[PDB]
Order: sequence, then structure tokens, then C-alpha cells
Amino acid sequence: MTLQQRKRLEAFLTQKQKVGELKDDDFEKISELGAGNGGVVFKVSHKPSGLVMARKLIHLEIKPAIRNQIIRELQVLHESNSPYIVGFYGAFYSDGEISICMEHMDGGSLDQVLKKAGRIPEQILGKVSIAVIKGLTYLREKHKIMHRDVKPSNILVNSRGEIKLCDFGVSGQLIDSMANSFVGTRSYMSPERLQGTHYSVQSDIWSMGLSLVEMAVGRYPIGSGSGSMAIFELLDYIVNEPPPKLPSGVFSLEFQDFVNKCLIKNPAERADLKQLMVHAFIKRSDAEEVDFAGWLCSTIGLN
Ligand SMILES: Nc1ncnc2c1ncn2[C@@H]1O[C@H](COP(=O)(O)OP(=O)(O)NP(=O)(O)O)[C@@H](O)[C@H]1O
Repeated sequence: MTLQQRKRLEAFLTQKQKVGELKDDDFEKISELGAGNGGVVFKVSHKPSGLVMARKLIHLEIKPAIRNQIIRELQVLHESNSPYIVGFYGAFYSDGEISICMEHMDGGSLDQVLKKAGRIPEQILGKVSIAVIKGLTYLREKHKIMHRDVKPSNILVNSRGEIKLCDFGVSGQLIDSMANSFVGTRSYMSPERLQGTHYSVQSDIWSMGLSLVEMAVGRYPIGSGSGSMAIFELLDYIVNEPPPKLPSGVFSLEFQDFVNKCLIKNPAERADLKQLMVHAFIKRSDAEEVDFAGWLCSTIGLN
């Protein structure tokens, strides 16, 4: 960490300790923040402390006997102490749905930023790459299994110039399984399928590479039609055809090679985290003095 980084993490932890127990009645809804794959996310105000939080709701029935362990598990699963993972305030349950309260990122997600930005400049994506790598490094240490992908909608930013990942250690699907595990977990997936589900960090690197190309050109780089047929044809194209690449003559050689090494089809030849962190693009980006906060505030009109 660095001085300002640890300090901000310390400050957040102080705020977390001051909040205490989280109950639904203590929240006032301000605005909807975004629409998720598993439930909507709202900007809320925690009245007793006056803290602005992001409140994610997950529709699920949790029985009273099951409830206490589920919550206690959720508290643990969200315990992050990284400057690159979105802060976590607490989780609770009321009336057939679960609330996950986290640090409000007033810059929104990068898919939202991308929409207003059109496309995101290479030097900005340099800072994004560094944060994602360090975020993935921290997550892989804490969890053996990831449950969420690297994608623009999962990269949150703010006016302090911070770039963070959502906690990949938890998903709405996992929580469902946890609730089911008290009745009796039944998996009918073959060993080879389960091995595929427990993907290595090489899959995260692929996702980062594809996301970087998407954000650099302002569009998901592999086009597809609508309907079931077009969906299958897209996935088959990803599996069996050459990966997408940046439009030639636009971006630096370093950034070009960086995303190409992330998108190599063979995961054994695909670059790993160590190789990426010392890549020419990363070393150049780390040296660059980039005003991310300034660009962000000008782009989405933060101030
Ligand atoms: N802590 C936060 N601060 C600000 N905005 C947030 C926060 N969390 C989520 N959002 C916004 O709400 C949207 C919904 O997030 P989420 O429910 O995680 O959807 P998702 O990530 O697309 N689903 P998944 O496919 O499981 O990752 C995000 O894309 C963000 O724009």
C-alpha cells in the first residue's frame, strides 16, 4: 500500500465501526444507481450516520433458522481490506430479500462512463489496468474461486480518482447455493464441467483484455445478431476463431501488445499476472502522471 491508500482504508473502517447494526428502517432511498444481473442497485442514505451508501438487493427467501448463519457468512465473504476492492458496510435481511450495503462510488461503473465518454483514452485505461491487476491479485489470495467476471460493469470509479473491483468472492448465485446447502447441496455437474467453472486467473486476464479493447474502441469488439442462433454463433466464434484486436494505427505499440497477450486463445501461452505487471504498457503507465479524477469529472460532469 501507500500512505494515502492505508489512510483512506483506515478512515473507511472507522466509518464502518460507527454505523453499527444495519436495519432497513434506517435507510432513505435517494436514486437508483444501476440495474444488475441479479437485482437493482440503489443510492441510499443511512440516516443515523448520514452516510451515503450503495444498496444492492437480492430477491431470495431465507428461513429464520438459516438466516443468522447466512448473514454471518455474508459478512465474512465481503471482508476486504484492499484499495482496489469496493468497500463493504454490512449485510442484512428483511421481507424476502437481502441487502448488501457497500461504499458508494460516485463515478459509477466503467460501462456507464464509456457511454458518456464514447471511448476511453489509452493512458486512462493504463491506470485502470493497474488497478484491475492488483485487485485480481488480492482476490485470488483471499478466494480460491471467483464468482464474477472482469467487465466494464464490474469496475467502479469515483471522484477521488480511485478505481475498484466489485468483490468477486460473492455473487447472487453463490448466496442462493448457500441457502440451499442447509437443505442439502446437490450438484449434478461432471468433474470436467466443475473444473471449467473453477477457472484460473488466466480467464480473468482474458476478460480484462476484452474489456480493455471494448473501452478503447467504445464498443464490445465482437459483433453478434439477435436470437438463440446468433448467440451460439458468437460463442462458437470466441472459442474457435481469432481474438479481436485494436484498430491499427490508433493506439501505442505497448497497449496493442498488452491486450493481444491477454487475448491469446491458448491459456498456457496467454500472459499471466506476473508477466503483465512488468509489461512495457504497465511500466509506462505506472510512470505516467495521469489525472484520472480530472478526466473523470470533465467526462461525466462530476463537478
Ligand atoms: N458501490 C457502488 N457504487 C456505485 N454504483 C454501483 C455500486 N455497485 C453497483 N453500482 C452500479 O450498479 C450497477 C449494477 O451492479 P451489479 O448489480 O453488480 O450488476 P452486474 O455487475 O452487471 N451483475 P454481475 O453480472 O453479477 O456482475 C453497476 O453496473 C454499477 O453501475
